Amino acid sequence: LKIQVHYYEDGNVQLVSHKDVQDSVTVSNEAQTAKEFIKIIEHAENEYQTAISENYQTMSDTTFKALRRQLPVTRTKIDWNKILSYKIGKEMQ
Amino acid sequence: IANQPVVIDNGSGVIKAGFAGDQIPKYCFPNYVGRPKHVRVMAGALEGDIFIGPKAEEHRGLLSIRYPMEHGIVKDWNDMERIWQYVYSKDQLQTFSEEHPVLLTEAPLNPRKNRERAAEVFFETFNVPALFISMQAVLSLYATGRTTGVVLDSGDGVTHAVPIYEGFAMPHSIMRIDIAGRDVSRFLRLYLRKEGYDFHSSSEFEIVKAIKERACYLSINPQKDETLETEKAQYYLPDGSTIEIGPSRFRAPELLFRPDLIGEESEGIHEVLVFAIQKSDMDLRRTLFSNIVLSGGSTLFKGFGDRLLSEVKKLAPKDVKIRISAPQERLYSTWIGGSILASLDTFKKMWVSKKEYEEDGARSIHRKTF
Amino acid sequence: IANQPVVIDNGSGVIKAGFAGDQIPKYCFPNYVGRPKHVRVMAGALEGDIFIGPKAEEHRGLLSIRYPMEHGIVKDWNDMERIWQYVYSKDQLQTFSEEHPVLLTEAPLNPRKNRERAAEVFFETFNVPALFISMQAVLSLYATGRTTGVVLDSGDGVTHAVPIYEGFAMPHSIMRIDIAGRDVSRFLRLYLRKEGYDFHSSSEFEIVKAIKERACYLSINPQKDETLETEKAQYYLPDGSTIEIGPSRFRAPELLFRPDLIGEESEGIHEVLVFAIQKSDMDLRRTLFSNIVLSGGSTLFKGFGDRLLSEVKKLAPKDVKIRISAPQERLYSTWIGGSILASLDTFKKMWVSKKEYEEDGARSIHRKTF
Ligand SMILES: Nc1ncnc2c1ncn2[C@@H]1O[C@H](COP(=O)(O)OP(=O)(O)O)[C@@H](O)[C@H]1O
Ligand SMILES: Nc1ncnc2c1ncn2[C@@H]1O[C@H](COP(=O)(O)OP(=O)(O)O)[C@@H](O)[C@H]1O
Ligand SMILES: [Mg+2]
Ligand SMILES: [Mg+2]
Repeated sequence: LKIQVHYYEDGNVQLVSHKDVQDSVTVSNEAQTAKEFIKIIEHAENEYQTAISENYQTMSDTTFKALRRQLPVTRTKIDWNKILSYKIGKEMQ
Repeated sequence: IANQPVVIDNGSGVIKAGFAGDQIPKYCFPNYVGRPKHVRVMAGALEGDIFIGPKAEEHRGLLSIRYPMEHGIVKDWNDMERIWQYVYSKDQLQTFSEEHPVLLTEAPLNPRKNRERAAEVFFETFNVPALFISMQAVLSLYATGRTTGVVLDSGDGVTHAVPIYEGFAMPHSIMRIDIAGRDVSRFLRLYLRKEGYDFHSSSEFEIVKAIKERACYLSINPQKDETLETEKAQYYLPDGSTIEIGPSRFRAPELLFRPDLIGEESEGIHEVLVFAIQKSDMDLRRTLFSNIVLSGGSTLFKGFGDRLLSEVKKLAPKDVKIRISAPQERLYSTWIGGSILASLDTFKKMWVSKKEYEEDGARSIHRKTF
Repeated sequence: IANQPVVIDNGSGVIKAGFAGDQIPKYCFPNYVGRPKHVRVMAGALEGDIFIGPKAEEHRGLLSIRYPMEHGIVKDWNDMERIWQYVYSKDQLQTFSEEHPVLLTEAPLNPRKNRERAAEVFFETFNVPALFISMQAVLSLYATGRTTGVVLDSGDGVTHAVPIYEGFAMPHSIMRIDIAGRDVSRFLRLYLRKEGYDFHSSSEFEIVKAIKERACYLSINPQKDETLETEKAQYYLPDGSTIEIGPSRFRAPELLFRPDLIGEESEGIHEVLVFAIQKSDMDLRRTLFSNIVLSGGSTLFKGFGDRLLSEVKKLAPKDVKIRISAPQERLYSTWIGGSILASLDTFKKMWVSKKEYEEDGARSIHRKTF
């Protein structure tokens, strides 16, 4: 399964997603086997799309946080006067 | 340019003063003003209507005791001026106030007017070259030597858990309650009254405080010790009489962990610590739990560390290591931190200069402290 | 059933209730459960240990308050059940749950289990004939006689920007943040603490909420009023004493436009609105910018409209018309929309039967909803 999305309104974003699935079935009747096959398609694609939606939901919390945090660990905006005037304050250890 | 800065940790219970660089505060004395309440009749009696320091302790039965601070907030500013004058007198620090920068300490989440009036007093009355109103918890952590942790400072007037990350106190995770050692001693006075031993006088409140400091402990299991028969340890009063304490010995320091014993709907000390930890970032919670530093006088109760560790383990998540550090210099940890901070050359860049206060006023301390 | 249906808007702060078709909800009361915290000694004290509605306000100081909903999420379900039976009690809306269908209003983007448990409670504990769950913002747009526009509903627990086009709310363009009027009241409590006024009690939190409602405003420019020393306006507490509020008047509601003032990693309310508008296709954006409808109690701050207009203009594309509409019935607009929706005979086809819920379960109630 492959998904490719591009969106470029006053910016640029390119999602490229890929999934590989493996399953087994039993061959008894052609109509029954086809129905079982389509049920497997249903389950696989539904779980894949719901997984993509969940991955988007947990983007800001965990996935995106590995690159840049929304706020510092102190949970307050940097006091630039403080950092400029005073040293880091870790001189003692 | 000025002389070596003077560190003044002004607690609600005892003020601790000295010069920056000393290993310990050399000038510690209780934070109250004693005034004689009896009739002076003969020439040669004690001189002066204001007794502060060891002169107040020597003649303690002669004086009505007044506490200027209450819950870390100065209620009587004339008495505070008298006490800070005594800090500079010939008995303490032997120096003029116009020569030494001051590093005053203030409890977190205090009223703004308290800090403003303190700076006004220190710049106008005492004419200090410079001033720096610090916060007690971050200084205590500096004294410990660590840079990240949680300081659970429990003093005479106010107890508070402050988490610090790399030396910066996170201001949105500070937890504070006003139940502290003085509240525990008032509760002890109430229980001693319920045991027949009644104290009214402000001078006898110091006897109650001594009873708290001498014979009181925290039981690991309050309900188990509650149901058992008491031992009734006997305490010798200053006049030579004896009193049997019994159940009040351990239910008095219980107030720290259960403020509802006096009808306050406020968090306990363990709840203060755990809520300060859990209000912080999810990333820091493990290292904050692994770094807890006790401070202040009220943390010296027998069995305090084990009881707090048990409570925090009850409230904390599993698979999280908890390490409550209880250094020997708990009383003077915050002063030692102020001394360490004031020794650095960076402290020159931290204080509000006299000219800065003259040209700006309260705004200078408001930007420089935060 | 031919009997009249009842609309219930269970907000985090205030719960509106009333028979559909009325122009106003006559049975709005605060959404908390009060329990007495003092010990009853006489024979003839207040019977019952649960106090909901105007009785809880009459005996407020006697009770400890507990809020069952937080950020639009039901934390305590027993208290929610108690409140929902109180809605049917003889004090307010004297009727039976079996006789009237229920139009419940719920916050958007809530967890699945919340809707599931709400349906279970309304179908099993209450033998309700017919339940329909809706949103709070789409109803608020129904109230003001429109079908296209963006509703900025800012209540007590949660504040969300919802763009609706031709009645159907766009589920993908919903924006939601958890900072709301309750967080502003907590921030005001902290600031009042910083003026020398402690309100740690649960019943005093309601006094802090009243101070928020009656004396607060949003400054047009944040830094301008932040630097300027504001005149101290005095507020009268219930006991009769007075408190000088001061800068906390304007610093408190500023949380709405700057969530970082309490260390919340979320967007401001103006950013939420502009992102909700810009999350839709551009052809509708110019119409959405014009049709902005405020809703919920927290939008009633003195000067909220002007500051929101300034911030949205600062963020929105230039040369785009922006018009903020502020209906006078902002508190009850969601209930008015619920009444309008219930008045339609199509509502007869929108509810879920008891047999339908027994057969299918949560599948039926969730396929019936949007
Ligand atoms: N060994 C002890 N056991 C119990 N309480 C003590 C002990 N020593 C001091 N205290 C209490 O601690 C208080 C002083 O604590 P301190 O850290 O000086 O407070 P502050 O921060 O206000 O200076 C006093 O009120 C006293 O009752
Ligand atoms: N004039 C006002 N100014 C500021 N806040 C207000 C005012 N009136 C009500 N509020 C706040 O709005 C909240 C109620 O809003 P409401 O729309 O009822 O929320 P919900 O939808 O969650 O019930 C209360 O918490 C209250 O503090
Ligand atoms: Mg101290
Ligand atoms: Mg609402």
